Amino acid sequence: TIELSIVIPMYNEEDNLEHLFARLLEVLTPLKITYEIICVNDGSKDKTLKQLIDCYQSNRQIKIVNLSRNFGKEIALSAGIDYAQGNAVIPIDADLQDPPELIHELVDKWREGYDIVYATRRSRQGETWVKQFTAKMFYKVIGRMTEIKIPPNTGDFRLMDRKVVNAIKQLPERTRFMKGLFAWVGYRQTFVLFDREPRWNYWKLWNFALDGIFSFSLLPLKVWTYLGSIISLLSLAYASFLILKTITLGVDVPGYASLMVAILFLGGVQLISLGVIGEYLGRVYEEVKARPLYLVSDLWGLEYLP
Amino acid sequence: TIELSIVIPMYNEEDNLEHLFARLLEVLTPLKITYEIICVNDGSKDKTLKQLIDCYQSNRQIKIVNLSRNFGKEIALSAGIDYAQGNAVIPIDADLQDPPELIHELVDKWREGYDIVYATRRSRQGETWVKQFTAKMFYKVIGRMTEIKIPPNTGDFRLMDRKVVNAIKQLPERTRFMKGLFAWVGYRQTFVLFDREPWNYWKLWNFALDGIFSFSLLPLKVWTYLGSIISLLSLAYASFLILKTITLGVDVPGYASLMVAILFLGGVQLISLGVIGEYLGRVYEEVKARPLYLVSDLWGLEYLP
Amino acid sequence: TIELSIVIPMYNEEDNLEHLFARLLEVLTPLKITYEIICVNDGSKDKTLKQLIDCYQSNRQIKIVNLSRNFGKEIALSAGIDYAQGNAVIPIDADLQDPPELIHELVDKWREGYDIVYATRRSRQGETWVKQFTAKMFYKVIGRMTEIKIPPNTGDFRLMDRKVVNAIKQLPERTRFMKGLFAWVGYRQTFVLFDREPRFQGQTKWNYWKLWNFALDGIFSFSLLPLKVWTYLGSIISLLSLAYASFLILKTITLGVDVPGYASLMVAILFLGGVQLISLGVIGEYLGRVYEEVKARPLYLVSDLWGLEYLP
Amino acid sequence: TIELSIVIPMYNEEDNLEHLFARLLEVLTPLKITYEIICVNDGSKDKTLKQLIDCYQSNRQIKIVNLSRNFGKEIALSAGIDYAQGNAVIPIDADLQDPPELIHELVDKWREGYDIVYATRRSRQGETWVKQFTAKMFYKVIGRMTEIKIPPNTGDFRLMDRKVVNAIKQLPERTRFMKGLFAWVGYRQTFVLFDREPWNYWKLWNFALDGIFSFSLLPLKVWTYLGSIISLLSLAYASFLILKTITLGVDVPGYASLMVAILFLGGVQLISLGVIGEYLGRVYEEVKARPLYLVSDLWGLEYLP
Ligand SMILES: O=c1ccn([C@@H]2O[C@H](COP(=O)(O)OP(=O)(O)O[C@H]3O[C@H](CO)[C@@H](O)[C@H](O)[C@H]3O)[C@@H](O)[C@H]2O)c(=O)[nH]1
Ligand SMILES: O=c1ccn([C@@H]2O[C@H](COP(=O)(O)OP(=O)(O)O[C@H]3O[C@H](CO)[C@@H](O)[C@H](O)[C@H]3O)[C@@H](O)[C@H]2O)c(=O)[nH]1
Ligand SMILES: O=c1ccn([C@@H]2O[C@H](COP(=O)(O)OP(=O)(O)O[C@H]3O[C@H](CO)[C@@H](O)[C@H](O)[C@H]3O)[C@@H](O)[C@H]2O)c(=O)[nH]1
Ligand SMILES: O=c1ccn([C@@H]2O[C@H](COP(=O)(O)OP(=O)(O)O)[C@@H](O)[C@H]2O)c(=O)[nH]1
Ligand SMILES: [Mg+2]
Ligand SMILES: [Mg+2]
Ligand SMILES: [Mg+2]
Ligand SMILES: [Mg+2]
Repeated sequence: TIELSIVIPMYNEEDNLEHLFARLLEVLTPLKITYEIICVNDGSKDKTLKQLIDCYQSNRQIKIVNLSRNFGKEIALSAGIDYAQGNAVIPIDADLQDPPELIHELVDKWREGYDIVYATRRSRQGETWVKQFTAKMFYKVIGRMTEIKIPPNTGDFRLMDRKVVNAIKQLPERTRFMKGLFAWVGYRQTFVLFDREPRWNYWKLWNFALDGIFSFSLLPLKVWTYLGSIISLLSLAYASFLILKTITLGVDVPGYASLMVAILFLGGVQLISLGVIGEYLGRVYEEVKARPLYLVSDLWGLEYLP
Repeated sequence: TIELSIVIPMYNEEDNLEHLFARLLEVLTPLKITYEIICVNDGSKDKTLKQLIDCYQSNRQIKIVNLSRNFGKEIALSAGIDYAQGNAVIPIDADLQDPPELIHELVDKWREGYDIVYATRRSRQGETWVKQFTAKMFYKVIGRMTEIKIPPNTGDFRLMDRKVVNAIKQLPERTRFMKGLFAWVGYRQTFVLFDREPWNYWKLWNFALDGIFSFSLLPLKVWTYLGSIISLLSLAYASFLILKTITLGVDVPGYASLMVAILFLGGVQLISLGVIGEYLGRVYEEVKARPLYLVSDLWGLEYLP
Repeated sequence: TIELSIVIPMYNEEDNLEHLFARLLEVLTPLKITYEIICVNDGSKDKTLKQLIDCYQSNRQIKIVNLSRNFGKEIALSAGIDYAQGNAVIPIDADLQDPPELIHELVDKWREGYDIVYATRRSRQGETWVKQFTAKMFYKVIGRMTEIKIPPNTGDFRLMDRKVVNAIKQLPERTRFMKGLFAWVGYRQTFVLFDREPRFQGQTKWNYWKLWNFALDGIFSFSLLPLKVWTYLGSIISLLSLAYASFLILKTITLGVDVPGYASLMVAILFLGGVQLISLGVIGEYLGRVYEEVKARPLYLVSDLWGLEYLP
Repeated sequence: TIELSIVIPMYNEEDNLEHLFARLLEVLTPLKITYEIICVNDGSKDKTLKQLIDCYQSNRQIKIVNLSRNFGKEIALSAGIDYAQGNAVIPIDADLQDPPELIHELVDKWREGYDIVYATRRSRQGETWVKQFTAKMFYKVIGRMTEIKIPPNTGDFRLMDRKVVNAIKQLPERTRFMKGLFAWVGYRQTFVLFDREPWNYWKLWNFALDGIFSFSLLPLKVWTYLGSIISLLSLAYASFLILKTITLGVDVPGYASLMVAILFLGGVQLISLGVIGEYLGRVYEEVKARPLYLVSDLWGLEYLP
């Protein structure tokens, strides 16, 4: 069988093949376990596939997944995990920014009785205040969104057990927020503190933030249609107050004060409509993601359902 | 073959395992029917899983379903029912608030030919009047929402036949209102009255909102109806004001086009919202993917796969 | 094999069972084909199921589909068609509103090469003015929606070939307008004319609220034309608001601000309303796309093949 | 093993079958490969089916797909491609605007290594100002939405590898814009130039909107952003009127709270519409059910089921 599966998404990653493979063989032979290296070429434009082919010729542990197009790092990672058959699957980066020597340590934490072992950086390490505070705010928001409290400073370097991988493959979602989905499974999780070696705008970021906020939970859709419906009721109210202030207290003010009532009433009514729609939209969202109701960790006395 | 399946959602249920299992075994012994007890551990931080393991090692009727995390009582019950293989499935609470001896009566009713046998509280005694009013009103609203009239004062303590369990498992809804869903699967249903031995208010709101919105389109159909009525009234009165400006030349304030624009735009946007809501309700009904019908019996035909 | 299936939805049809079955055996026997009679008990509260059991035990051509609840006539028909294994399936009503003898003519048309044969009533003769005109208008509107232009004065009494039954079973949609669905799956279609007997031409009170519900279901559950006429009649309004809001802006800049202290109000109203109307139109277009995706009808329906095998 | 699948959608294509098949044979026989013609009769209201039947009886290479009714040219092409079992699929027209000789050239490019070989006309020539400029603008707007830059002046004459055909069949979309779908499933594409040899609003507008909307979320994402800026400006400017009315009072005539109410409610409704649009786009992405990735080649691994 295959015990470990190192998944490497690669796009324009030539000139890094030799050093990365040397480090991986250096750190994976002391483990004395049967491993595999699933390298997912994400439509590289340079001579990366040629060197990947040569490496796969030389070594029987490298397996290449060649995507038709450049789908992206997240999608290439998803393909690699889908084609990984090891008991533990470790996504790693091809630029070696996250050290591979920590893979060993990750394996140990996986053998302590854990299922997800995140690799959390010591501290931002670079990324001036402008980024640390934004990361803090986003992490607090998402931690309030979920009920599992994924660790801060988590990236795409991690260890997932076969249970975790099977659970992730059990979610048929196209709008994916990986951190939220990894929290949403909630197995025996942990994190290993690693320090990145001493060696993005707000257009690629803001889009990622919106994808995390909207494609994971209904909380933006629930907080709204709750702020609306606080107003609207406060607009239908005071619209009635204006009705009962013109009916008593004869209207000696400007002759078209009733316009205000209209501006409130329809508006408030419209908001209610929106709220209702939003609620149902959220329900439809939950229905179209088709998430499983539950995930089973272990069974005693029962075989697993098909 | 297992005849009865007692499904218990467990969460921090230590200091209750020995007593609950003792009462359940005492009740189920005189039945003389092959039974199984499925304990669904709902991601408890407490040590109930270890004692569940001990009991499963001691008693061969105990089967444990360990969930990945805490999913809630509803989802834990759904998992336990999905793993249950008995002909009749009885959800029950580990706290033993619901008397397990009532299981006797339940199975007796199941022997009369009733597919669903609810267990309903004889009364709630001199309880808080606010609950006595709110629960009654919510039950009346739900009863108007369905056409089957599910009994009131009913919790998760029920007996479901294998046909009812299979029908429920045929509903792939991820947004579930179990009371309305059990009404929707309209097999032969009855109830047994029991007296219990002598609230978040946020869950009480979220569950009510689920019951209103996660089951039917009736709230969405009474709206886009009232909204359409209000929009039509707005359009009619805007037309009246247009005619009032056109005939009699009303211009006293000297700007009676703001109100016409307000009414016309509000009515048009309200009709647009009503059409969008109608189509969104169709989308919701289609994504819920409920089966069109449900066959309770067949004569001369074999069941379709 | 089973040449013909007779699907009868049933709800409190006690005391109608004997005459219905007598007429059915009267008409179906001379056809000298192998037939089955699928009686769909739609949760009847009367003693219908017991007499159904008696007939099934004494007659081998009766099969019973007992529905758990009362799902309605349309869903009972869907269940019966789902359980019907005949090459041709004929829905029919248990109250003998439609003469079963006409079944014979239907079968004849079925042997002429037609895949759907409708049973069309020649005249209404039970609806003085309002119902016939409203039905004509509704049929014209739904035919404008549909392609094959399903004939009018028609009901659930019909015949479908096994190809048509399988094609209808190929649509996994829950919000169904079967009148339009039978036209969307176009196949060699025809219609035979029949006259309702004078014994059953009474007023048949037309519950107007149920009529309205059926009309809304048919209009809003078969096509997106209500959502496409709007998002066009609403986008025109939005455009004509943004314009003339710009015109008010240029008029106030050019012709002065003689307004009493307003026209910021009117420009704001027009601009916000038009922007929200564009937003509602975009939401409507994408919701129509979501609706079409969610319905998940097959792209095409192959009638016959030559040189190729059918796709599983 | 069929090396080539020609797909001809026909609707009322009588008096042109013999010429079409003569040209197809004169083009395909020199290729010296096993070819297979599939005639998709798109519910013709004509006697073309009889001629197709006689041709199929006489010649073995011709097979027929008869649709229930007239579905459209795109749907007929999809039906023919679904039934096509060749290693390469070449959708061609029965009218023969596209020269079948280019099939040769297309096949040649297919043997160079490319997976999709488009057949693009060099220039419109006859179209002077309106049609060519509007086509250029449409392609320019579409290109930003698409991931791979499709070539200009393209049509439905192309060669698609079995790998590309399988990838396309993996997309279960009911609202299909094939020009963008072929770009989304990017592979080794290319194009071959050729000459075609010497516009109602209810199609050239419906198709354009279908491509704009039914393919990508870009129109919905460009809005709900601009609308959000408009909402933010409305709310900020309403706050400005509030701060202007609490300072120095209200020198404007005393009915200027109407502006505040209008701006605030419009901004709140615009935020609601923006949230609804964002979640509707998420639902659209979920329901289009496009696969996350597409695998072109594998080394050391077997293709997943
Ligand atoms: O997350 C979980 C998972 C499982 N269970 C199981 O559910 C069973 C019964 O639920 P329980 O919470 O013990 O019922 P009560 O506490 O007696 O009453 C509930 O019913 C009230 C009605 O408003 C609610 O306010 C609260 O959920 C709660 O007080 C028990 O065996 C538990 O083991 C939970 O309660 N919570
Ligand atoms: O819930 C159900 C299930 C099945 N059937 C069966 O349907 C058959 C005939 O249906 P029916 O509705 O009685 O047709 P008609 O009598 O010709 O016309 C009715 O069609 C209207 C539907 O809009 C009804 O409201 C009116 O009672 C009546 O005009 C009968 O065998 C019934 O048993 C029902 O009627 N209701
Ligand atoms: O409803 C259908 C079903 C199938 N086909 C088949 O499609 C093939 C080619 O169709 P064709 O009409 O020739 O496409 P074009 O070459 O692009 O020409 C058309 O291009 C536009 C229609 O898309 C129109 O504006 C033009 O008048 C018309 O010549 C033929 O085998 C037809 O039989 C149709 O044309 N219409
Ligand atoms: O479109 C892609 C597909 C994959 N990768 C891979 O993603 C990993 C990290 O590269 P990145 O540019 O994302 O650096 P980071 O943002 O993590 O600092 C590397 O293994 C790359 O090979 C990438 O960078 N772009
Ligand atoms: Mg990097
Ligand atoms: Mg309790
Ligand atoms: Mg009747
Ligand atoms: Mg042509």
